[PDB]
Amino acid sequence: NMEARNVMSGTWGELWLDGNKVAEVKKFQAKMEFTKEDIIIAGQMGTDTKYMGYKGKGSITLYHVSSRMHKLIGEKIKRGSEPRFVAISKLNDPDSYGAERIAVKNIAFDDLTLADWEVGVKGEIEAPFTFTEYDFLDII
Amino acid sequence: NMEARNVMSGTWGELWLDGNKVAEVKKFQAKMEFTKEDIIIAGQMGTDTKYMGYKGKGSITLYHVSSRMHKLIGEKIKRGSEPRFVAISKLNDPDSYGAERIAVKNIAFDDLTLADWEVGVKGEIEAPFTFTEYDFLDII
Amino acid sequence: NMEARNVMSGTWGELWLDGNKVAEVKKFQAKMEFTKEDIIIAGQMGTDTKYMGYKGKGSITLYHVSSRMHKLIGEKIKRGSEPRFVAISKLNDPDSYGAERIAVKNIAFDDLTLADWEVGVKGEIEAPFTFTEYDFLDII
Amino acid sequence: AIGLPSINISFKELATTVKERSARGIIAMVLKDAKALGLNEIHEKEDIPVDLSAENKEYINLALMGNVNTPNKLLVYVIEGEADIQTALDFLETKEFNYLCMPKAVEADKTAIKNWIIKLRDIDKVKVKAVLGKVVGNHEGIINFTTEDVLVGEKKYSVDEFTSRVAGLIAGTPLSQSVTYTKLSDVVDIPKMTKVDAESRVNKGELILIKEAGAIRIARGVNSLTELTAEKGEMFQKIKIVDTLDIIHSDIRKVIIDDYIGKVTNSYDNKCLLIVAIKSYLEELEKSALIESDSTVEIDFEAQKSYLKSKGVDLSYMTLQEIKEANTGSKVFLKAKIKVLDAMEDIDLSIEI
Amino acid sequence: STVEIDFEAQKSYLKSKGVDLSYMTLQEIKEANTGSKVFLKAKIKVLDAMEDIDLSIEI
Amino acid sequence: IGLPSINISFKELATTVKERSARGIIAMVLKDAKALGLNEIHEKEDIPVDLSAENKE
Amino acid sequence: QSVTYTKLSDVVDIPKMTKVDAESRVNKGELILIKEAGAIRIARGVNSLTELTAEKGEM
Amino acid sequence: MEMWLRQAEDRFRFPVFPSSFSINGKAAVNSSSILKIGEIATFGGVALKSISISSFFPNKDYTFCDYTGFPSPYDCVNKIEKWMKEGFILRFTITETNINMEVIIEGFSYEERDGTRDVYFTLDLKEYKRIKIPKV
Amino acid sequence: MEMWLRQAEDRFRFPVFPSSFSINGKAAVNSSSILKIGEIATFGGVALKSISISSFFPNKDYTFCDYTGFPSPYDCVNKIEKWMKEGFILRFTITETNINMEVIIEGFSYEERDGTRDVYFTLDLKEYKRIKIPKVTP
Repeated sequence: NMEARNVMSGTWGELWLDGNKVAEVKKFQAKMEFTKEDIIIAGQMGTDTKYMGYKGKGSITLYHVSSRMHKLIGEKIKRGSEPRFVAISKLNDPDSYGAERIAVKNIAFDDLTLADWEVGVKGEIEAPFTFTEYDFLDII
Repeated sequence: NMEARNVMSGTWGELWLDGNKVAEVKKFQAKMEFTKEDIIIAGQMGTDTKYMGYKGKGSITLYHVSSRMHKLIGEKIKRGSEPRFVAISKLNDPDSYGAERIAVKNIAFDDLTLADWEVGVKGEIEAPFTFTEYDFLDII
Repeated sequence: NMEARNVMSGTWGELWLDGNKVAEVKKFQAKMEFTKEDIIIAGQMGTDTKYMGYKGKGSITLYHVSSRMHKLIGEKIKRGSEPRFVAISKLNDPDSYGAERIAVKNIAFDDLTLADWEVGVKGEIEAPFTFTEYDFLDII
Repeated sequence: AIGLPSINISFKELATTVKERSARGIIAMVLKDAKALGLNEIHEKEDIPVDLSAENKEYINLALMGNVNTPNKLLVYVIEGEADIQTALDFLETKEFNYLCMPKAVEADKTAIKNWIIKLRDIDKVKVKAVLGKVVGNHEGIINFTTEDVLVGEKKYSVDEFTSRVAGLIAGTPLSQSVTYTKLSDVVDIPKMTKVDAESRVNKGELILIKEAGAIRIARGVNSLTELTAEKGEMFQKIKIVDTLDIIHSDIRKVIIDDYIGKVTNSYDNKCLLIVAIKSYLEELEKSALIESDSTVEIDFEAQKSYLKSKGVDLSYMTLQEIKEANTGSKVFLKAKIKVLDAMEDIDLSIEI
Repeated sequence: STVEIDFEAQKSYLKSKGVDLSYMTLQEIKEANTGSKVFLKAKIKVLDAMEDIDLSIEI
Repeated sequence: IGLPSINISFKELATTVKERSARGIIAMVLKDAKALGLNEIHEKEDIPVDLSAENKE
Repeated sequence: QSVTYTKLSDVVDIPKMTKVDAESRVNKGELILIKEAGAIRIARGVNSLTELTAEKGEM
Repeated sequence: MEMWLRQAEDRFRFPVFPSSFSINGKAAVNSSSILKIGEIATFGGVALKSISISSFFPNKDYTFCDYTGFPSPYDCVNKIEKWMKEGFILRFTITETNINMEVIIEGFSYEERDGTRDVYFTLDLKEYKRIKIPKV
Repeated sequence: MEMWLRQAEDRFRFPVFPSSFSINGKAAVNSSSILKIGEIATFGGVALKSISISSFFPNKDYTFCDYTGFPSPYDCVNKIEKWMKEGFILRFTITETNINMEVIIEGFSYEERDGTRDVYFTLDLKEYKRIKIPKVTP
């Protein structure tokens, strides 16, 4: 059976980035994509597939209250190292069955925003990334 | 002769995925697409076609109340095996002529969503797939 | 802990272009984009990335009150020289923690607008650019 | 105890054939000995019990040989000479197997085995078979092997002694083939018989060895059944057809018992789930050359109508959809259509000029 | 499933107590005082698991 | 109520009879020594065994 | 679920019984052990009630 | 349709049927030029057919496989490589067509290119004709 | 899997496994002809295999590296260049496959093409065979 109260509300999400709580988070995405190859056989009308590999993609959106991302990246990209990060997301709605905690590991960001403002508009930051592996801490 | 009452409402649909009832389903699609080749003959103005093959496509949409897709997939993709699934969809409107029950077989999912939440928004999951064959159990 | 008052409002931004204050500024953007290369290894399912380089992009928007851009560029482009510019942006919301001041250096503009008017519409100017490096003067 | 590093070498025989994985290929043999006195499961040659007579060892070795695959397993029940065959039969009723053979059997023993097979197959609905020498069984469950002398190597085997080899032969061939014209490399020569003799024996429902096309092989793969009715057509005279039917029966029974009996409530949706599972198994059989390409599984409408009428429900007021989805109380009715393939055994040539 | 006041039992009890049941409306009988007794009735339905299967195959 | 019954039967293919109709009732008046009075015939197989062969035809 | 046809892995052997005897015992209202499908399992999940009235019923 | 390569009683059946197959045939034509009339030509003989196959050997039991029970990918590779090494005369047949002839292996290339451990291959075959030496 | 190039006891293991690898094999078929019959063919022996490898030598420790402790890119370049120059006989192996044979290096090219100081390379190897020497009869 399903109750309307059991649908998870996104207001009850939390995010940890590099071990520090991010109180100004707005949304969080993380998704694994699978690569397929089409199989076609002479004399058969149907078409089938086989899995080739997988890749990870996601993004983060924050309210602009401080220079968190510049401190996080700093000069690491400029100097030529390869910074990687770990993020932890939690979704714990009191009316749902339970919690859901996932660790997203080996994160590489796509860009860095220095300034983005306009008169009469409140500021926000968007930050896409890619990753390679994940772990489930709490399941529901 | 047709009546307005005979149009099937989508609120009366039901879905079974790998033998388990899914009470949080939102919509279900399944379609077969045919491939054609154009035939052109010198000296004639008209253009004709012949069939070449077919392919299956579809998708599912769910309310986010639990981690059903992760438990269904598990480590099967990561470990390199090739998992396949069976889905059964039923549409039984009391005001229609009868029921319509289809079995969709050899399903391969396209991606896996780990986290997708935003403050002030209720959660949903979307899961596209491809399949190879189908059976009809009840015809209206 | 986060407060609603700590979100920076864009009405409090300021811009200096080649050492002269620009009072008619409407919005300012500046972003660094990183280039990635996919790494695929035979016998492993996962796909990884490595950084290759970076590039800078941005734009400015102004109210049309004078011919600032034409005087700034002049004949430098026509005569075949390569002009470059320095821009400094400040964001200082009284309700926030502090100020954020960035210097954007080695700016090359993308185009020049000579006339763009329409009856019953107030005029605006848009100026995209690219840059190579930046410095941080005040960190919030 | 931890010792010095070493190399351990063991030697084994190279067999080209590979053991068959299916539930078929399990052969049950009954041999009377005064020493072992028990049941043993023989998976290979190295685990044959010691202190068993060399004669019974030769019978076991004959059974272990297969046609294209080796037998999956062997069940040997050792019985005292004074002990009755009925005790062995009663013990064997519980176990599962494909074929039964008894290298040493008197006419009374043969008729007891025949009656047991008939009773088990027809009354108790258990699919088992036996290979016997010079027994007129007139039943699909009895294989009648009538060849008096078989000379292999340097010794002569009687009609009853070679039934172990015959049972291994039948259990070693795949179901896509048929045992007809299978040749035995071990056999050296056999008593001479004319062509009309062999034809007359085959018409009587006997499995015989013949010399044809420069080799020694079996004539045709038929069982003991000779008289045909409307219910049992000519297709029930073939070993391959009956074997395929028994495989289908056993597999569907296994699926039903494992996944549905007593674990699932009796509603229409669960009936649909069961139908899907059975159709999946039938398609698995279709991909192999065992059955034809188009098969169907459905709800049995007439049976449900009869059950509802017997219970006393008024069927006139309800509609067909309501008849289909009515509650039946722990009972399910289904129907299916299949067509079973046969191996090619004759050629008809129409030659033009 | 349904749950409902048992009208027949209450009517029989009132008759047994000797009250004059004539010239009484149905609502009057339904809401009549019945001492310390309560009469109710209900209806439910329960299912059973699969235990017998018939599969007829045509060859 | 006995043991759980799981029986799988094999039989030959049977002919398909023609479909029924929701309208059309026929009344026939016959003369035979036995099987008197009204009779109801829904399916072709069900004819009284007492009747003569000509009446059955 | 129901306990019909649930197999006991720990049990290794039971005394011999025929199909007719087991069927008669189940008809008399007994819960027994049986050998079936290569294991030992409960034949049926019935209790000892054998006399049925108009209101009691088979359920 | 099925694809077989057989050496006497030793037979091998390909587990995944390819996406396409094509047979190539040619004939030789001899040309001469004659004064004031131009070019002329005559028949000169037919050449040997050739056929190329591309597919892969699967590392697991797929749904689209032709049958079940085939060997490991490198077992197939080793068997075909031995056949090419010794120069055996083989018989190649595609069922439901007119392709049934004796051949010899000219080339064999194999590779791995993803995370599945499947082995993709390309096989080149050439028609074989024996020469008849007359006697008296 | 792993990739190794070994000269006697001097072993080298590639830090980054390539994106793909392929073995090329051929057999020599002699062509002739017969009057009024057309073309005929005969078997002329097997040829030596060949393989080509493409990857890069990392200038830093990556998450996708096979192991830690490998040398600098130009040390690897110098080693392979010396082996190619002197014409050494080497053993080439890819684990979990059937590739294990003696080779000789035919070509080696390397380049730099971005800001990471990684060195991309292409290596061409050819199989090597030995002939038995005759022995005087007793």
